[PDB]
Amino acid sequence: TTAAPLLALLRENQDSVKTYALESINNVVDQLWSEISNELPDIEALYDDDTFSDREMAALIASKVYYNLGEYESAVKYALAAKDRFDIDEKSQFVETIVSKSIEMYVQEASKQYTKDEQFYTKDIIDPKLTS
Amino acid sequence: KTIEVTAEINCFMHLLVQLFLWDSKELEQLVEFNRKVVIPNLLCYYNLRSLNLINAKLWFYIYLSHETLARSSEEINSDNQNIILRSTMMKFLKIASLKHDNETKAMLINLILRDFLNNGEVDSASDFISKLEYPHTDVSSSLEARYFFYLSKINAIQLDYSTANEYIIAAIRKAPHNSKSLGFLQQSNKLHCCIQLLMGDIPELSFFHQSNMQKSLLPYYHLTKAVKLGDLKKFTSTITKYKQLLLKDDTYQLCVRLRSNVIKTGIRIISLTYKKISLRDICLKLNLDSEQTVEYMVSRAIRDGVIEAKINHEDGFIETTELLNIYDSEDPQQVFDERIKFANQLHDEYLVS
Amino acid sequence: MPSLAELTKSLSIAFENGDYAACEKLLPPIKIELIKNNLLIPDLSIQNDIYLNDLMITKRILEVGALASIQTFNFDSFENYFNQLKPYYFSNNHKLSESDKKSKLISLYLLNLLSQNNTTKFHSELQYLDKHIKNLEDDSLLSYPIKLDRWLMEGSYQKAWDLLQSGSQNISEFDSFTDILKSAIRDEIAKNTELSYDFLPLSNIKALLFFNNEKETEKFALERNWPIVNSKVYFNNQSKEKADYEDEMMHEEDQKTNIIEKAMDYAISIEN
Repeated sequence: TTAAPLLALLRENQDSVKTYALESINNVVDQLWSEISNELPDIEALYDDDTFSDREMAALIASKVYYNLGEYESAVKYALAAKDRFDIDEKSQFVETIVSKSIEMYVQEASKQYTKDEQFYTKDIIDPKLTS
Repeated sequence: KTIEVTAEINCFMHLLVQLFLWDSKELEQLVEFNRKVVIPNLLCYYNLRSLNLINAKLWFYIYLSHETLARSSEEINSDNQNIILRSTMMKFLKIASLKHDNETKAMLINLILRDFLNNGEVDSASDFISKLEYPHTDVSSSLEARYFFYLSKINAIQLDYSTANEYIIAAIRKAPHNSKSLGFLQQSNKLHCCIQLLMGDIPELSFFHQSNMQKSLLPYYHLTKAVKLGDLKKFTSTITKYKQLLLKDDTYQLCVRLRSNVIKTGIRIISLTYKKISLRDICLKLNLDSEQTVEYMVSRAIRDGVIEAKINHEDGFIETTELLNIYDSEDPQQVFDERIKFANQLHDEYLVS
Repeated sequence: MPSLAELTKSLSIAFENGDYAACEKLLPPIKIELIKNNLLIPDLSIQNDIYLNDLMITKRILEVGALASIQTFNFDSFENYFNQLKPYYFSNNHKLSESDKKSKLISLYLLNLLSQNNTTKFHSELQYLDKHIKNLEDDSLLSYPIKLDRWLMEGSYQKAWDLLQSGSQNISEFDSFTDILKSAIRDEIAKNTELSYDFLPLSNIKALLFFNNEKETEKFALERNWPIVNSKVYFNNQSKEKADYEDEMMHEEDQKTNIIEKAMDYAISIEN
């Protein structure tokens, strides 16, 4: 169909419009991701902002959008950042694949970090979100 | 238990093929049951292996009857049915692999792409184009031809004539299997004929005599003559008469896009010629095209690349070069680069076989 | 129209009486009151537009907003309202969304696609409806953009100028789009002017460009690069001044060399 209606409202530029467009956006991101991709700059900007109220939902959407493109690490950054709305004791096929990718990423940092100091492990000193 | 579950899946597939037009009475009456067998995650349930015992062509036939506002009969006016189905096919793509299981993969992208072409936008199209490209050794001859058929239509809209020209020619090659001697061949043929006209002109119909009905052949002859004579009046009339065909294909835009080529072709036929060219002689030629805009049309011609010529309007005479002599324009170099690609690419696949 | 004591009714009446500036301020708080609730959409529960919280509230506000957005001269705002409204009509929902206001809205959408400088997008929108040929001919309003596009397709600088000026809607709210459109054309003719030049009179360039001021033309002749003496424009030949050129950026033989040299190294690697 079209996500062009939903996105029109995102550009109106207030709190209510951000939240409605977000909660709509979560449901059918995956099929309509194409259209949404162009507004991915607004979504990331909302991300590390809070002039609106949608941040953790914005990170969530962005993860879903990134996913559908084929940028898994990019999606992974934002899935983490979605924080309280992202949970690994809840599984969909989507969830399985980015937890998998989050471990790979963690593996990569850990190879490098062992060689560097062999008690890296005795503290967090790597990304907290990953560790969690 | 195991053997019985595989058997269970064969029986649902089988049932689903039977209850169509193919092997049973009328597809529309039957549609609701065909839809019950798909829907409540029995399609899902099929994941013993990949979808390649049921095919995109089949999912196409059930879904079109359900919904298209002309077979449904404006049954509903919403694409609620397709939105769930497109999502579910999208959901399959994620868990699909590309390296050795792209039998399910190409088929799902075919069904999704199709729906955009039926009703959607040419904007979102770009992502679907890039996703599609996956080996053409995994899918049947029938399935390869359909994949090319849809890809070629999509490429035409973007005005990539050349790419579609290659895919279409490959598409309709041989016939070890059906829908390359049937109705599907005629649909391909019409779209190929259109793409060549778009490039410049089609002036061969030798193949088409034998693989298309008489009703198609007449409109093919009328178009090629209009475009070759350059005559706009015959071309316009050809669209006017075969209005029913252009509507049918669902692409009345072609008429709008091609008409511009005809007026361009007319200006070309009589080349640049002599070193100075008289206004009158050219005026006569442009008068045919449009006769109260001699100076504007000739100006438009130069900017466009129909012609290149140099003008004085304080003398009102046209100056030209006439070039029929083909010195090097990177032309050996181009040959070599192309050949190293041609030899390697061909070479590797042939070697694997 | 007039208030029954509700936000849509107050907005309809406010638009009618002028007050286009008031309508722009108001539209935000009205959108917000809706925004919190399950609205903004015809919904997925729709079966008829008869009952509330469906298509009818959303459409009346959209039709008024688009029309307002042109008066106010906000093309951007207009893109948002167009973006909802075109899907309401037919792309997943119904076959109507739009009444007698339809013709005006659609005539503005055809011109908006044309004005962004895409024949291809203009054609795409028509195909999408599959209602193309009947709508485009029957409505008088629709028939001016199709005339415009046709004239674009054919060429006809002179025809195109004529359609645009002579029409009813140009006075109205095609007015808005006139400047965008004009800009598209003025760049096409300038690039044609240097390349097919060699000499031309100042009077000729004025007339072609359809300039209403002699002085404007002289500003414009200088602007493109074209140096002038009186009653004449002169050019630096056939490669300059408001083609690409008069802005010096191009002309080389090093890129070809590189590609040739890479092709050798790639050829060598295979053979041995």
